[PDB]
Amino acid sequence: THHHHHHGSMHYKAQLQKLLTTEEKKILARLSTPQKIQDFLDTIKNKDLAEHTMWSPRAVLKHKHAHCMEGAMLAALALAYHGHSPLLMDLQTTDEDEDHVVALFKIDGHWGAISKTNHPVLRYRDPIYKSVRELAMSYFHEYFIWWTKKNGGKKTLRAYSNPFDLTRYKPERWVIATGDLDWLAEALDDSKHFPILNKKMQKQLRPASRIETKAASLSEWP
Amino acid sequence: SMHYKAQLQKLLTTEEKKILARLSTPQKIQDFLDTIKNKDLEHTMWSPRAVLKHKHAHCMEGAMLAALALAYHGHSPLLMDLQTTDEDEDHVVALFKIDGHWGAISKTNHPVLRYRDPIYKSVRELAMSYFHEYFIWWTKKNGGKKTLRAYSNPFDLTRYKPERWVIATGDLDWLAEALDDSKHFPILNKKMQKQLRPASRIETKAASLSEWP
Ligand SMILES: [Zn+2]
Ligand SMILES: [Zn+2]
Repeated sequence: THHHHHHGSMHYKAQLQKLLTTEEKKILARLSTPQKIQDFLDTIKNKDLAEHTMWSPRAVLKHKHAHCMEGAMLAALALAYHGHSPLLMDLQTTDEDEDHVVALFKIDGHWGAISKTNHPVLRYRDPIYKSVRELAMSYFHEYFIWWTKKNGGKKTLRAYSNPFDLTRYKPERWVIATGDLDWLAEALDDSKHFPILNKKMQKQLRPASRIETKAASLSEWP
Repeated sequence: SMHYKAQLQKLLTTEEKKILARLSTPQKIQDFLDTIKNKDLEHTMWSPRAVLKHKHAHCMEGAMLAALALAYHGHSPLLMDLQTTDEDEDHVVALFKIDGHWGAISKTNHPVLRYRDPIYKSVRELAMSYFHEYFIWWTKKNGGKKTLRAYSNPFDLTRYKPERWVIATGDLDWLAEALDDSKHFPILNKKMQKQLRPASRIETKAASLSEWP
């Protein structure tokens, strides 16, 4: 079976079709499973700033380059195109680290996540997680400072957002935007988050090992 | 707990007790296991005594020592089995709790299936934190296949006379077998298994890195 009953929106899909070129739609039509979407993001070059800005799905399809939220927004678009809600989840760190965004999806009542990253951490999640919490917690141990010895190995994840439904915005605002979508990032950051720790628990945390920081440092793209 | 500790003290040498006395937090225990050389197996199943003597351990050997150290400071000596398909080997950790939250001490040579901080609200939640990083990384044949299938209830070693495992000179294969036979909870059904996606090449490369050469 492949169908489009994932509680997205026929009306919403119609609005998307009005905005997209034939080429864009032909691509999105092929990306009919979460797995196919992740496979597609694997062929996109991970970004650098070798401007460096928060591109729309349109820009990403044109230039075949993406950082995490650019990847997740394209994924959410592709999920919506096949009848899922376009859902983002923010993973919120201390100010020592950058947040990471994934695109949530469900298959047979279980949560998965599509993720664009250059490192072997914060990757795709299979639809096997019984709750958003359970999925989010599967990231905690592998979210740490690996790029400097300053707080080397410190675990930096502090909270996860409720699923963030992009349906609330006019699709023009993000799908095909030419501006900076920093307002969208900001709206995500400002949405309901659930803390993972209290102060006591934070004091318990143990740094990741040297082998872990070395492993995390590996790069998919030069 | 106090009674159990007393029984352990009867069995242990002064040197062994001096070591266990130092390992007074789960974090200190993990730090200690980090100084023990990881194995690379003919196969063994050494007691905590043997492990302290030879300073060498595979995963269950590490977890049994951890459980001992936890018990010496009044925690239950709990193991959790992580059970894979036939394509992979199981992994064992020592569970612990601090302020109502589960953590895990783990002995491994690779940057996966590591220590877990006491932040997980249930055994299930902790176990699920291992799923994505349990995969075939050593061959191209089913490269990246995710192999974890079930986790055990906490396995309390209190059910056995401590003589039987703490200081045993025999093979503790019976203990491994008892663990493997205890209540397990499946993570997938057949439908979910069909959804699984292989880990990426970058992930298998990362998993292949070694702490001990
Ligand atoms: Zn479709
Ligand atoms: Zn954020």
